[PDB]
Amino acid sequence: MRFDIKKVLELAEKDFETAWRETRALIKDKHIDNKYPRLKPVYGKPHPVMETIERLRQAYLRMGFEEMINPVIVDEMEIYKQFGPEAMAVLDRCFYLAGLPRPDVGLGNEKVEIIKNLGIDIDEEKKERLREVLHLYKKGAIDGDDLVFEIAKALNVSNEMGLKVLETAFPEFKDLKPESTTLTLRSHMTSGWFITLSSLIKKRKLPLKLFSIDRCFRREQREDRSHLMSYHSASCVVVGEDVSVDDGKVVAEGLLAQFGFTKFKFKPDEKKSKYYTPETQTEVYAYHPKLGEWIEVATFGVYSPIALAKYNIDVPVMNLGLGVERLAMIIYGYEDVRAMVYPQFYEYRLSDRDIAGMIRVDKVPILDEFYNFANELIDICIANKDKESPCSVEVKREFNFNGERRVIKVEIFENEPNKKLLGPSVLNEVYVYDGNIYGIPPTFEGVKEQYIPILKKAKEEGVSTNIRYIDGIIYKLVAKIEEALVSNVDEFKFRVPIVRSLSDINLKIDELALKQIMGENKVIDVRGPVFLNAKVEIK
Amino acid sequence: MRFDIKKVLELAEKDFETAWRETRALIKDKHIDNKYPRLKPVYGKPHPVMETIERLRQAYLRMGFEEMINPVIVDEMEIYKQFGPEAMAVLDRCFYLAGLPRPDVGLGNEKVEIIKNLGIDIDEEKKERLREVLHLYKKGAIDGDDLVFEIAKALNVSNEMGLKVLETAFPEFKDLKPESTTLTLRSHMTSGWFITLSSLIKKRKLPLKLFSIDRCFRREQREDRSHLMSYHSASCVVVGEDVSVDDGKVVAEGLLAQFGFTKFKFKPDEKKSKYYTPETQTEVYAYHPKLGEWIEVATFGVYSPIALAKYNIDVPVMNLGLGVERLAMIIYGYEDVRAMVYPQFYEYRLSDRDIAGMIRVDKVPILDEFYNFANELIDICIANKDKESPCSVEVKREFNFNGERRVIKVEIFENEPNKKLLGPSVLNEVYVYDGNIYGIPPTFEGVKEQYIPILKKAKEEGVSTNIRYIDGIIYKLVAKIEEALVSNVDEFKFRVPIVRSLSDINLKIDELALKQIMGENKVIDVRGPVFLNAKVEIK
Amino acid sequence: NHMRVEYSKDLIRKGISTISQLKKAK
Amino acid sequence: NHMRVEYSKDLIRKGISTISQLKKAK
Ligand SMILES: Nc1ncnc2c1ncn2[C@@H]1O[C@H](COP(=O)(O)OP(=O)(O)OP(=O)(O)O)[C@@H](O)[C@H]1O
Ligand SMILES: Nc1ncnc2c1ncn2[C@@H]1O[C@H](COP(=O)(O)OP(=O)(O)OP(=O)(O)O)[C@@H](O)[C@H]1O
Repeated sequence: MRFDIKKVLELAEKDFETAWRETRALIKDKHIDNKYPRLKPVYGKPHPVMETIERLRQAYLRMGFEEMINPVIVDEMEIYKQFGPEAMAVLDRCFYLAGLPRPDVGLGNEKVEIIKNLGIDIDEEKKERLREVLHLYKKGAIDGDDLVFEIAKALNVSNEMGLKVLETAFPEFKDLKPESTTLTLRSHMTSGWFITLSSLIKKRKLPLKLFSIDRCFRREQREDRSHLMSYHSASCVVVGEDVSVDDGKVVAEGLLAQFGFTKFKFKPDEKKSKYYTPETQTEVYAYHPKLGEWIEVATFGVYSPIALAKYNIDVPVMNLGLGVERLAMIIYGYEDVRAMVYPQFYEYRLSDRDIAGMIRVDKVPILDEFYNFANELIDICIANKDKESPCSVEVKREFNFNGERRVIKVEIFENEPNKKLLGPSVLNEVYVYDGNIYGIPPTFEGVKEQYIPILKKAKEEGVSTNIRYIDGIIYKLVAKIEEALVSNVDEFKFRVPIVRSLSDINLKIDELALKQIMGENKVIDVRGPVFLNAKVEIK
Repeated sequence: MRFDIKKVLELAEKDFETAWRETRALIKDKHIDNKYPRLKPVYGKPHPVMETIERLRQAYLRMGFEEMINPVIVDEMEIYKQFGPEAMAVLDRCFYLAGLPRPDVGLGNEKVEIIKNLGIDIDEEKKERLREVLHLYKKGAIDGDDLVFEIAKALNVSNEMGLKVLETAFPEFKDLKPESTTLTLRSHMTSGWFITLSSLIKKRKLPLKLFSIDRCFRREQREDRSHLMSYHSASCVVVGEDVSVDDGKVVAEGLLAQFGFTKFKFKPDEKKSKYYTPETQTEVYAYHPKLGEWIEVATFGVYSPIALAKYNIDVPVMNLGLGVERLAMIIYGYEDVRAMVYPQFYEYRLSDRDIAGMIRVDKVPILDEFYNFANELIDICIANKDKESPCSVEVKREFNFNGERRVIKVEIFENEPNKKLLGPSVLNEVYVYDGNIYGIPPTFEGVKEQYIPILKKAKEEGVSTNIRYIDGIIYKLVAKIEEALVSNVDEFKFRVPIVRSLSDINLKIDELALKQIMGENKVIDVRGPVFLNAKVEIK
Repeated sequence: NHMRVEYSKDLIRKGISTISQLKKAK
Repeated sequence: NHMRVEYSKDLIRKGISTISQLKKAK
């Protein structure tokens, strides 16, 4: 359990130094299962696009901007107001919203028969209750969520039978086709900004500095290295009598400065979109190092007095919109938005450490007694690994299991002469380097010489499992002692000659790590002569 | 063992609704150990003072202020520079810094003797090596950190014995007494601001808005509900040709506004500290609802041209300092800073939920087989709890343990007439309410009528363990079957007459929760007649 | 560890096997 | 759960007890 405070204090007062040294034994090492690097840290991991969104919220807030949420869904005529006649072309880029009608369907008599053939007992009453539920669904008074519930309730059947009725008796529901409206999703924040400002200016003291960082949707040819069907705009508007394009320049500098950028460039936007005053629509470029090229991070301009007029705004307004995903690409060094935004549809490679922590000890003794017995036994072997043969090393110990004592005589030996007790590889340690697994000896005596610079490099740069051959071997041995005791076996022999695989030293690897090791076509080279012979007797 | 995708898809494709209902069995319920509320959420918990510090950094950053770190340690003469002659009084509140000298000690034969008597073999060489280590320590070239190491290294002894030599041969080290200096800890940010500003003004374009939120130290008579020896100042300075107290007023308003405050008060500071221009030192008050009274959150003013002059600053400077702990007291509703700041030295009461999650099931079967057997058995009893006596309920089941079959006949009965199989309390459920534990029946027939409004209230407002008597009872029974098999026992009877304690239904409570249950003088009332007789035979 | 739990359950079951066959041996 | 782990270890040990004394019976 825990340790004796009194005994520790007394031992320490007799002689502090001995006590400090000796008292280390009161601190147990962890179960082999849970030693580093098999012990992994757990922490929450943010998404780059969303951390960039928060950092942008704060870059705007720290410039005095007031945070807003604008309408997402806007009528097409809003886009005609802002873009003018150009909207008959620009509206190609916007998603229209469409939706299913309600079905007008009735009950009886063929349907009544279907429902009866389902095993349902229907009154006239039940038939009317359901006739009403269907009416209400036609008239829009019941949600789709709720229709299985209401049917079930109507006929007094199970929920699932409600669904059964729905799909069996009324399959014409499947013939509903979505019909489009005049409503669209905003393709940039502006489509909302006008609506928000039109209502807001008259109520507020100018100048206004507003911002919103929120989703926008474009209907594009395809998705790109730098384009998605849905993106995030880090948009703002500055409203005031004296506003000009320079305000956009200053907002772009202030946003980018806070992210570390010292160099960006402005460049006229050939499009000259009509919601912007002529010759004010400006592109902002920042440098993407991994791509080598300059990338468009933002766009700004001053709204056209014509659009502003159509929204009852009589004062100039500067707009700036920065694409969150672009900035994020630069920040985190991604070269493909699709792979940055949705990394789940791509691959998750395991590092040397990841793999080193997926290498586990197979059989280990379950009982504390024998686990410690194992550790001690390991240290014993490591102490006599060089005994000159013929050798033997006995360990007799008594274990008490309630009433009965059993005495375990584990003996590990070497009959044949001119040998040593254990062999050149018993202390080999399993490393992982560059996707490879190597069981490496502490010194390269007798190692083939092409191999040595590789193993030296893995031993230097790679990640260790901190498991030696001897460790897994002995845990296997003592686990076999436990196994023996519950199996009514009094004697057995156990031997590890030349080690050829992970299995041979009682280790295994998580299948996910194997799949990669193979897939990347790398090696698991665990090998060595480890001639360990043991006999155990259980009296 | 996961579930069969192919079998599922096929079952679902035959008849979706049946399949949807039936496949619930493929979602295994959790081990009783890990069912809510014994399963607790785990998350990191911020400290109110530090969370308030961060929110304050952001309140300052969002006003355009530039964040700084100022010197913490300042010479007393700095305080005379700022406070003028008043510093001969004000310096009372400041901590002086002191430190103990290096000892001048030599070796020589009396000590050499001690070191030998310690068991250490000392050469002339070792003696000279240690003579140097002691020299270097006098001359300040060895850190205290490092001295036990160096001593050991000198004498070629263990680390711990380096320490032993240190404390045994040179105990005069203990006679070192601390000598004071002229250095003090800052008692407010101002003591740093001047220094910082003196260096910074010449290098920068005015106006400057700087802020720092960092520790300050005062020597108070004693610590208060609202005073600690060390506190955090959320200080700032506004530097510019046109600053006046009004800048302090807007900084105080802007800080407090962002925290939700719509209401604060200004009040002249009777002190008229001399580092502030006359009649500008202002106190800021905010309302502490729980205390009922108005509390001082901040202080501001304009530095005195005399103090500014002594720092080579020729332009007015407004300073404001808000005490973080005060603001935190208001925000989180604490009435005692010492208890808000250092809550570990106070008490941690366990909520009803806390205690309900510290009620554990004692014995539960280890083998999946018997665990499920147990659940099945529970449902069987709950199904036959009302069988009219004489009753009996057999459950014969055969279990396979590698080679051998064993057949377990669990029989649950009631020989005596005019009763039922189980009894009125068998489905009672354990609740926690207002620090109390109650085992409560689903209905209040036969309950003394004094009790009923209480138990009704606990059942409505309290927190349930979601364990019924029958649950713990049966887990105990089957656990005993397991014990039996391992113990070579083929028959036993098992009976639960009237329930009197938690133990009677195989439950126990965490020691920490009991300590409170007792300390707070509350009850653990679980009792009921649950007459369950069972016989178990193992063939 | 999920593997350990099952190993220990394995030890338990073979202990019961051995007990059963040691019974019907006698 | 640590309590469970110790219970299962208990089951294992008493299984070994029962085996040992079933041996010295025969
Ligand atoms: N599909 C998209 N994915 C991510 N960000 C976009 C997308 N479309 C536009 N943006 C962002 O919005 C801003 C304005 O888009 P704009 O159309 O002016 O330039 P573009 O990159 O040529 O786009 P488009 O392909 O629609 O012409 C850009 O700075 C970019 O940050
Ligand atoms: N000991 C302290 N603990 C916590 N906050 C303090 C402490 N001393 C001062 N403060 C904060 O610093 C500001 C200025 O302190 P000031 O000494 O002017 O007022 P006070 O509360 O009377 O302090 P004191 O009584 O220690 O002189 C206060 O608004 C308070 O927020």
